Amino acid sequence: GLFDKLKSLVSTIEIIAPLSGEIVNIEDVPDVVFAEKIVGDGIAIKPTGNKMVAPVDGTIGKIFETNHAFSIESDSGVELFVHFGIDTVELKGEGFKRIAEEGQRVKVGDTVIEFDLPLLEEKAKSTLTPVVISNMDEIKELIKLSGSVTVGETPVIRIKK
Amino acid sequence: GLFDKLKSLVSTIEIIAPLSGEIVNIEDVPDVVFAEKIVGDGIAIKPTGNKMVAPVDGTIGKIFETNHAFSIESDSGVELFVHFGIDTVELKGEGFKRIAEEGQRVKVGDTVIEFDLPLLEEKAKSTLTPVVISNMDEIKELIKLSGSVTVGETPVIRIKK
Amino acid sequence: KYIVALDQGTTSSRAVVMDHDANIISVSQREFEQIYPKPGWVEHDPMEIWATQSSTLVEVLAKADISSDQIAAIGITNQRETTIVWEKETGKPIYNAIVWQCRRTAEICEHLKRDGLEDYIRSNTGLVIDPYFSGTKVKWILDHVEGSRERARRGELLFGTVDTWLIWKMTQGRVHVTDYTNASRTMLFNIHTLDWDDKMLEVLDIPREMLPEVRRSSEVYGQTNIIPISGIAGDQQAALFGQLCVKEGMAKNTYGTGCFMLMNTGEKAVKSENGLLTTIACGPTGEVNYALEGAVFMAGASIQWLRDEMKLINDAYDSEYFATKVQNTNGVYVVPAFTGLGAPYWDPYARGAIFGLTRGVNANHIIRATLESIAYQTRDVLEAMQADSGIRLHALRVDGGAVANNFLMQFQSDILGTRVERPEVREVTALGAAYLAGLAVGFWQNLDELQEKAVIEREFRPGIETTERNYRYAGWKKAVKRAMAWEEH
Amino acid sequence: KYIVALDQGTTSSRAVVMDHDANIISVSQREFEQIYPKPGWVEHDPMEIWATQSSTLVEVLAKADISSDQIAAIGITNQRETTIVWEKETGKPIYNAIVWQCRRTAEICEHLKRDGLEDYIRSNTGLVIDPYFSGTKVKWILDHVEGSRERARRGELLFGTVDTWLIWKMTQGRVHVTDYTNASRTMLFNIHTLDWDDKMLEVLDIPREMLPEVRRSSEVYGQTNIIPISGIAGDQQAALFGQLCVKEGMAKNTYGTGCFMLMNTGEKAVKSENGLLTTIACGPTGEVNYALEGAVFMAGASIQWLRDEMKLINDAYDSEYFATKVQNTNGVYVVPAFTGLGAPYWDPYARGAIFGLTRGVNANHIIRATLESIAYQTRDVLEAMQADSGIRLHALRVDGGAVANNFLMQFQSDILGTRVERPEVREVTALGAAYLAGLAVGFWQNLDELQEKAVIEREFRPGIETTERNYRYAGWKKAVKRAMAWEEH
Ligand SMILES: Nc1ncnc2c1ncn2[C@@H]1O[C@H](COP(=O)(O)OP(=O)(O)O)[C@@H](O)[C@H]1O
Ligand SMILES: Nc1ncnc2c1ncn2[C@@H]1O[C@H](COP(=O)(O)OP(=O)(O)O)[C@@H](O)[C@H]1O
Ligand SMILES: O=C[C@@H](O)COP(=O)(O)O
Ligand SMILES: O=C[C@@H](O)COP(=O)(O)O
Ligand SMILES: [Mn+2]
Ligand SMILES: [Mn+2]
Repeated sequence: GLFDKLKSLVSTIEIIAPLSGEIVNIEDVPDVVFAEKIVGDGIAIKPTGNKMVAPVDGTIGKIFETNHAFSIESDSGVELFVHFGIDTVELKGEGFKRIAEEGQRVKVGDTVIEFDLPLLEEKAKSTLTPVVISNMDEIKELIKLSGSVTVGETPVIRIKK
Repeated sequence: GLFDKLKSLVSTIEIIAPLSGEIVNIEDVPDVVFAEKIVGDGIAIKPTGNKMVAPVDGTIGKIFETNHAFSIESDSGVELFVHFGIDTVELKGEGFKRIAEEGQRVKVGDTVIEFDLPLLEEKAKSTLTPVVISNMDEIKELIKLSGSVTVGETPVIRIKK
Repeated sequence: KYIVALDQGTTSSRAVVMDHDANIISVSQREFEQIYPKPGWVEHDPMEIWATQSSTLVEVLAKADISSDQIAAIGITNQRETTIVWEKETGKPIYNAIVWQCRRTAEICEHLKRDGLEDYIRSNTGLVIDPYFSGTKVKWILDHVEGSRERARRGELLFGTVDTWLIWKMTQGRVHVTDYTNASRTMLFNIHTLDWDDKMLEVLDIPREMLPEVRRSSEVYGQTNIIPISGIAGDQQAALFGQLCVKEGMAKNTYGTGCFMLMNTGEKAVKSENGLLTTIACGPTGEVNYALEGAVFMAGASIQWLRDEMKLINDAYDSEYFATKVQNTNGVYVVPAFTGLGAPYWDPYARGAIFGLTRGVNANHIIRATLESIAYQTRDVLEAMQADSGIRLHALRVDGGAVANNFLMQFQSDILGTRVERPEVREVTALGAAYLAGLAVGFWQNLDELQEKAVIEREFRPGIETTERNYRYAGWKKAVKRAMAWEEH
Repeated sequence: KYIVALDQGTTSSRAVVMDHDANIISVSQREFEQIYPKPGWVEHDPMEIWATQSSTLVEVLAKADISSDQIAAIGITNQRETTIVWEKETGKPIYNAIVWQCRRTAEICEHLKRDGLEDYIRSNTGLVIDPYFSGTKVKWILDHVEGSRERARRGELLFGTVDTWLIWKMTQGRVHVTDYTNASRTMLFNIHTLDWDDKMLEVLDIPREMLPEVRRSSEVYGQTNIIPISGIAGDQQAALFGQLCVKEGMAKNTYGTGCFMLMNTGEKAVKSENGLLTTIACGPTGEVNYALEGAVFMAGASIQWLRDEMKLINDAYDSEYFATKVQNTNGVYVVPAFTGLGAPYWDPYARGAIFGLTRGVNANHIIRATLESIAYQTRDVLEAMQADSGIRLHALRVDGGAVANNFLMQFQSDILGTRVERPEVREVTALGAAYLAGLAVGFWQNLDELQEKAVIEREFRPGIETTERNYRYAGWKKAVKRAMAWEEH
């Protein structure tokens, strides 16, 4: 009743959708640090269901105690930050499940966290899940893709340097 | 306009009125530690005005920080405790003025504290001013006088041993 | 010939050896680790209780030069409420022990409340909806383990309390029993019927299969290999007993990890109307008696907090010394609701709080305050007691670890305006269990054989400071009211 | 050739020597005793301010090998609000200095309120009814000394502020003047009229006789014997100036004994509607400018409390270290209202309080919390600022003692979600006074001569933890609300 056990279809910097749904303008996020690109830059995603995964091969860095967000450095020298939803730290980690661990090397696609889209749907302040590159300056160019994305499949961003 | 400067008329254990007014039954005090003679025994006095004084020659022992009460040991080995009014510690020392100091030797009569009978009259929970012998057991007999008393003049109690 | 007692406390596990004369021969203490998985949570390692206890035992026998041959019986006292579950086959916990303090099953109570069992619960358990007792603890455990309930109906899963667990580990699995005192603490037991409540067992989805057998606080339950284990009682109740609680109107206060004031109600289960629990104790031969209890979660532990985390002191003992260097708390108050407010507040949401600080308050004001909290709380529980029972205490009998603190003791006295009596032997909780065991073995025959080892060491009488007491309390009251309801839900 | 600055702080007195290049040549610091007669009270010994200052001076000159010959001028900065009264003849205080923190004249304000001067007071002083400022302090002093008012009308009695007092002690009694910045702090001065308020002077029974002469923050007031003293400004305002506040919309935050956020409003005195004070600062040549100020009573002092009373640390510096050992406060909060809540709360009744404790909170959680309080409060004041002014800061310029704490700084940044800029020279408050003096002496001519010594040492940018910030603040808010109104009246 779950495909985890089965084989899946398998096909400059490309950041891969770490979770699924429709891409949204960072500027769209109802939080300034996001919208004014204080924490950095990138896109946001209105989620479809079940899980967040590594968007680059690399090593997981932080995993928030309430595990609704995590960080990770790419083997290519990029810091990404994924933050499920808005103010989600208040949920107090409910709706979340930590699959990975704070220091792992990961391939694109490995499960990082799992979650409950519907509790989060009615409990959370917002569901948008910004994905940002933190080391803004260390990067040359930042290209933002659109529409639908599929976890660990569609790319959300292309980046130079 | 005050006689402090002038000469006054001057006349087993006798405890002398340390403050003035009418003597009252300890049992009359609206506080159990008093009435059930837990802190000790003696009389109480509904006050007339202006000041509390040593009731025995001896040395002042405690002088409460909010100075509405004090203690004192007699040259004859008696501990007396004088406590102006009821719950007076709440007044927070307002209405009071410390004349003496925490370790003085005193004769009967010396001013120990001074006070404002009327603020205390409407501010205090009660005005009764128990006077008790604390070292109950170290004493043989306890005789309780009556009626009006005059500070540093009329005796309130006679005590054996 | 002598009896042996086991006192498995919240803080540590102990072992005492007494002679017929009831003399404390030798003791063995061994502290054990408290664990805090999260905020209001407290846990202990079942195997560590276990370990620490076993060891403590030996070590004592050994200390005194005693052989299995010479020990008449074994008495058992433990910490209340604290819950355990273990695989039958294995002799292995399926999770750490949830502590009496442990605030985790708070929400569950919130249901229970929401449903309307408050009235029921009170009425038959004599208890109150609170994460304090055993029910919810068990439920939470099964609700958080996959193969649980089921595994338990098939009956692969044992439920227990420090006594239930301490026993079964010694009777190699042979004996699964708890006493009356113990059981009343659980929330699953009916005090009138003297048995498992079904409506409880339902509501909370617990399967009888796990509940152990319930029995007199004196009776040989079985034999072990140091032999017969004849006594079991909740610590608080054992102390009651050892102070010779035993008669209607009689009361003690115990100052240990927490604080517990109990008053014997003979055969009458008095309904509390002032936030006190109605519960079980022993009658003079170990028989079911009733009682009023006031439970205070934090007392001696505050001291341990200044001791081990805050690190202000090196020994609890040093607290008398520093606290005295100050005369006044300087206006500071310490609401030690580190794990909620128990009696009579019962707010599993209050959390610790210190109040009324200014630039010149120092270490010593704070220590002193922590000590003082202990007296305030006692006072709080005391008043309830008096109301509930309609009887006015003229003295307070006490016992426990903290009772060594003249400062605290005296301060207790003043703030109370009551005499405080301090027994010559602090180890009363233990004595209870012994008595409970030797009586049950004809080691003693009669409590009267003993109306003499309860010599009083000291009386604490109110001082002239007793006069301020109402002023001081009021602030205390004021403080408390602000510690309440910190945590959210 | 160089200028010399005097910074007479709440905590300590200092002395700086700068060259034309504005280089910090040498410094002299010397802490002095804070005294706490009672609860919410704070005092200092006028002669000790005095002493400590004088000494600090010398010691510096000496340190650098400088002669009266080579010093162009003297700049003076001091702590605000803190009030003094002294016999004219003698040069002797008729009482210790009441401190800005000092909550004693609380009731008086309660009158003032009761009367209805709130509106008046705000409107002309730009201030708020609070024991914080100078009026009530003076009144209380005369009301508590027998031969007072009268002695003062006859004019035997001088009123003053650290500057007024620091000056007169150096100009052997010749000069009795204060500056504009200083005076606005007093409650007795009219900000529009730029002069003593009569209705104030009445209401509070103060006699003009004592008030000193009031003057530009740059002007040679007179000469002394280390020579001309050309600058005077309130510390907060001097820092504003030294950060090159000076232009509309410009703002700094100072982290010292307390915390003060000021924003230059040019020539417009903006009325606060969010618990901020409206006040005076300097324009680019020392001219009267207006400003919005947010005052926070406790910041660096909390640290000193952990340092000197609670004794958790040996140096303030060590706080970064311990605080970091923890990651989270573990749920603990520290409302450091040791002397009330200033902006924007203004509750002279709140008192310190620590919250949300549980068994496993330790020393380090507490330290960290104390640090964190500093950021919360800044945030509190910041928001008001933004509302009041309608302008949104993109960065925060800062200075002060605490600014050395990367932890605090960063944490400030995150909790703010704003860049934090840390100037290369922490001693900004001093620089102000110098500038204020050398400009006034042609030692500099122009502020632009200086747009370069304000090199930024470091930027603190929000980290991903900045995301939690709203969660964390909320609790903070919740805590605060429970520290408020502790003391009674
Ligand atoms: N002088 C003292 N003052 C305060 N507390 C003390 C003192 N001496 C020991 N303790 C405290 O007494 C308690 C011991 O209580 P006790 O009856 O042994 O512990 P338990 O909860 O394990 O049954 C501890 O909480 C300890 O920290
Ligand atoms: N690393 C640090 N962390 C926190 N506080 C610090 C640190 N170093 C020094 N201090 C604090 O900084 C403050 C000094 O502020 P400053 O601007 O000198 O003092 P003042 O109020 O006298 O003007 C003190 O309150 C001190 O306790
Ligand atoms: O409520 C359970 C009590 O019995 C705690 O007892 P204790 O202080 O000995 O650990
Ligand atoms: O409100 C008076 C302030 O100027 C306090 O300044 P300070 O921190 O330098 O002592
Ligand atoms: Mn015990
Ligand atoms: Mn300063």
